Amino acid sequence: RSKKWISTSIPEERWGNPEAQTADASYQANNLLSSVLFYEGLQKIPSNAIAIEIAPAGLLQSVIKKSLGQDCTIVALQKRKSPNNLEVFFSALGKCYSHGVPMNPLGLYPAVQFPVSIDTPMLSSMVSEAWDHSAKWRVPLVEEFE
Amino acid sequence: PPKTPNVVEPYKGEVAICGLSGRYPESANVGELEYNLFNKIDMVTIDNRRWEPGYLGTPERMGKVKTITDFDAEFFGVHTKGAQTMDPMLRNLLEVVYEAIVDAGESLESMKGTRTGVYIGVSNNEVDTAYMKNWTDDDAYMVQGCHHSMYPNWISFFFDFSGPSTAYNTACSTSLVCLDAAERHLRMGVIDNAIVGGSNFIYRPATTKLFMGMNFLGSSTCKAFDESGDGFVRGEVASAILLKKADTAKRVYCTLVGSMLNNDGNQTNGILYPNSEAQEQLMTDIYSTHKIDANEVKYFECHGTGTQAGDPNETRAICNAVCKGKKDPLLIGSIKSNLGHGETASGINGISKVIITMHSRQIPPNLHFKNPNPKIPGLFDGRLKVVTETTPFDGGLIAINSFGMGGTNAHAIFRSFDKRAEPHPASDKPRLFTYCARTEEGLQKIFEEAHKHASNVEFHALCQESANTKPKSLPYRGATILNAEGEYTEIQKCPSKAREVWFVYSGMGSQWVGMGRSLMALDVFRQSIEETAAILSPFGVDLMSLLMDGTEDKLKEIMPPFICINAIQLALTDLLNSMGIVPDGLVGHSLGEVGCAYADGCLTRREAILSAFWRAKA
Amino acid sequence: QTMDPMLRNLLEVVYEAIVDAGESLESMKGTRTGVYIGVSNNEVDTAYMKNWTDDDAYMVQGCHHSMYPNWISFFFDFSGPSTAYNTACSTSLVCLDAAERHLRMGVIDNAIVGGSNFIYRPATTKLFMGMNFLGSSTCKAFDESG
Amino acid sequence: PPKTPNVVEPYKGEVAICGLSGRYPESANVGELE
Ligand SMILES: CC(C)(COP(=O)(O)OP(=O)(O)OC[C@H]1O[C@@H](n2cnc3c(N)ncnc32)[C@H](O)[C@@H]1OP(=O)(O)O)[C@@H](O)C(=O)NCCC(=O)NCCSC(=O)CC(=O)O
Repeated sequence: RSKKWISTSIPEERWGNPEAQTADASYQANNLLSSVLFYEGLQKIPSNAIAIEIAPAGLLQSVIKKSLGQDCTIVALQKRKSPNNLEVFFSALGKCYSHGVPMNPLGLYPAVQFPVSIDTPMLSSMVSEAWDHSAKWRVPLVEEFE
Repeated sequence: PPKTPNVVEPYKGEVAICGLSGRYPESANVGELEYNLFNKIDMVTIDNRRWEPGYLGTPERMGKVKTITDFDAEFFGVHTKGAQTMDPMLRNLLEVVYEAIVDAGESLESMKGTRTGVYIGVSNNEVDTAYMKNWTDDDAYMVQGCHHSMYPNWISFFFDFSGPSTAYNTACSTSLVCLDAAERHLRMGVIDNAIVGGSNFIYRPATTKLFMGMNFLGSSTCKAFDESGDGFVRGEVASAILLKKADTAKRVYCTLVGSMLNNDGNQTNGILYPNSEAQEQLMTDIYSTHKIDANEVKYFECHGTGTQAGDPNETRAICNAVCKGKKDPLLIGSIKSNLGHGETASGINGISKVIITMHSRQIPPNLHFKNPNPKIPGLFDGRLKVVTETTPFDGGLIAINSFGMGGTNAHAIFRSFDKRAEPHPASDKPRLFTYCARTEEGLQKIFEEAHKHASNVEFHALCQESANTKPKSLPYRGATILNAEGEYTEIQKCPSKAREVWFVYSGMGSQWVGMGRSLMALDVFRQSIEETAAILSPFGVDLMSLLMDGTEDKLKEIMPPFICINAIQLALTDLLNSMGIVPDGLVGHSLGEVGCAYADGCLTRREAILSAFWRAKA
Repeated sequence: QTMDPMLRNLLEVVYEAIVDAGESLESMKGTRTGVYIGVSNNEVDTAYMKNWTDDDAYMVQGCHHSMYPNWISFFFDFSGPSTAYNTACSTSLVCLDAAERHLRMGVIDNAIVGGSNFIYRPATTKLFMGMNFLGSSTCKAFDESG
Repeated sequence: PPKTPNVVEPYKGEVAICGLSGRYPESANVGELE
């Protein structure tokens, strides 16, 4: 078991024991038997983490939001009884990306064969008109050449 | 400590021009240039952007870029003092180079550390005198921001290139000289990419007076191939292009068949006189060395300065070299009657027009060609034909000339890239377009353009190749859904520090009729559910039935809820993994620990699904 | 008169070098020789433009950096790539690299790689001082007091 | 009227520096510099 996965069935002080090393049948039985230490698991999370609630619905949205704090971004990939969940899933990931998580939305579709077709529009125009040009810098003046 | 030598081996593959960007007169970007060219819009105007229309008696009309007072100093890591004591040409060129890099599907991280050479061509150094007339302390930073040797080097320093960075000054034919150098270095194996480019901005009216005293300039706009032509009009450009090996290029406007250079020598008509023989010999050599059938040329981007001594000789050389054997008129044209003469950026202008002709597949019209020049017999014999209106260039070879003052000629040939688009399975289903920029308005415009091309997947791929830049470079991160029933758009400023992506898995109670039904639109989600249903079928569970036609009474039981929740969790995990999201931490509630194990690599799809099945069975 | 002294001295030096190699004006005339002058200094322009008057237009053909190799090509009748380079303190070797590149492919058989640099403006030295480029005494190469 | 193309072929032989000249500080020629 990698350190990324935070166990929510074994107490923090017992993580170093051999039982908390593999997710074998013993781990499943212990999780199904022992209590769930959700709050403790959510304490190791940083103060500005981006927690994605992967589930059929945003069940633990309120619980997680209260547990984490104020500086942690929270997103749910699904919404109950939603007329359209695909849009909800895309909006959730768009929110996640907007807060600084890399991803490849095109990984859900067959990869495009490069080089692309010559009919692809130009991306230079978009970047040209998407600069931060608030400040005005010095430019040569006619009076300086005389 | 020992350093591994680089494998400097000659390259024999194709070289493709992948990116293009630049500022042109009355055109803030390439798109505006293309629109103006194809609408017969004259880009040489009369105003007081640089000086009064007639100051010191200089010609009133000139080709001037929209603005040269703008620069995103913070993006390129240049402090206020350096940016202030910095040539506007180099600032605009740096912006144009970044735009061209992004255009070719490249990004800051991808191009960092590559064996790329920079071959900027700049000759204007007029900002040195103005800044030195009233020199004061703190102006010393001009050495690192004003020297001509700092145009390519800064590009090397900012983008972290580790290839030959040199500045060239060949006059009106410098851009194609840099292209020649890039071809030379690419073929020897030193570099894999090139940032060939060049900028030219007019600042000193006395320079215009100096050119006038030599009869260089005319009265009206450049009358290319016109009997009344008497000179050229100065222009401004800050264009740049990116070249890459065709095998590693994510976008190919065209292919560089070959470019070469030559000189005129001791001509009896003066140093400032074109040599028809020299240009003809250069053309013959280039079409013979590469075994290119000169009769295959479809469009010819001529160096139409508009003078009475330049156009006739260039046309004669073209007729003798490329029109020999042609059974149809050869369409000639120039980009000087549209925006004037760019001086040290004329060749880049021709490259820009060629990459526009071969991208839009239409030859831009030529302006001011009213009466054919009587000294150009090719226009009356049917061998030559100026393209006065939009002509449908289908495909083939396009040739460019650049005859610099002093006799240094240059020729180059490009082969069109014919890979017309084919439909993608996407472009009719919702997609998540994610990107980043420096300003909210810029990102909004980017999303508007993406919506304009919602039916193009290749465009989305090109955007995505540079949509993962760190927040430091592009703090404004945004996302929008193309082909969406309901409009969605988010734009936020993300600090430089990177936040942690933690996965949280829910447990029981997330059940409901239709769970994951909509997400079946995604291929990966459906595939994952199918590959899990096949696993659970031998155990008496038909996952597909419970998930699609399942009812509330079915979900009231113990088995179907556990099975469906795990299936959704695993399918969503597969969706996230395919999209390329790596979780820095994983936590889960009871019944979600199996999903955490699956996403963590400690378990498998079979193990996780059967673990949930065993739990609910017990 | 309206020509850079650097260009004049370079032309004389180029002729001297040609004669030194056992070559002559008639022998090198018409040969496929490339010129790769490296020049960056352009202080001769501001002085001549401070009091610009008619008949000074000839500076374009005697003052522009692009005319250094071109004049050499014009006078000696060379018919090879004549280009001007500016790579700061290492331009002279970049010209050598370009000459090697052009010679090993077959465009030219000879090269006139060179370089000139004269100091005219007393303010450029002040510019270099402001960056701490220049020292007090003569270059103390490999000296602890450099 | 037709122009014979030049034989642009890669060269594999040696490159020799044949002549040298120049003005150097306090040296009117190469000999004074030496
Ligand atoms: C109280 C809760 C159930 C949630 O109730 P709340 O109403 O207070 O939460 P909330 O208002 O913020 O949002 C509730 C979200 O979840 C959905 N939701 C709420 N109640 C639901 C229910 N009975 N059935 C189906 N969906 C429900 C809502 O649609 C809503 O979706 P949206 O917000 O998207 O619109 C949760 O806090 C919780 O976890 N309770 C304990 C469950 C548990 O941990 N059991 C442990 C073992 S069970 C297990 O894992 C199996 C096993 O042990 O083997």
